[PDB]
Amino acid sequence: MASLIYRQLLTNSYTVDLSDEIQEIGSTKSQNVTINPGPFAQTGYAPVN
Amino acid sequence: KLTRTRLDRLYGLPAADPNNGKEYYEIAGRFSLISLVPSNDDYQTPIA
Repeated sequence: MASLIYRQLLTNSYTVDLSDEIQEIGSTKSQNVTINPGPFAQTGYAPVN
Repeated sequence: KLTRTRLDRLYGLPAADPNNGKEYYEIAGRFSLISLVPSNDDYQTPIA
């Protein structure tokens, strides 16, 4: 029953703090985010004078 | 050309006769275009 439950929920403190460092350094190493405007052009009357 | 005038041989086009006796004057060229009018439907294909 809870022998292995409360065993494992404590033994894997190494997993949890390794996950902490993994997510932190991943957040440091995140890349850029770019959006595409989509299949729709945008234009108008340019030479206003 | 205008005789019996103190002023003569001025520059420009004459003010009386443009008929010129010849056929006509050739003016010709090409064109690009830009406009916006109703066209075919791209809503039918909203995905690549």
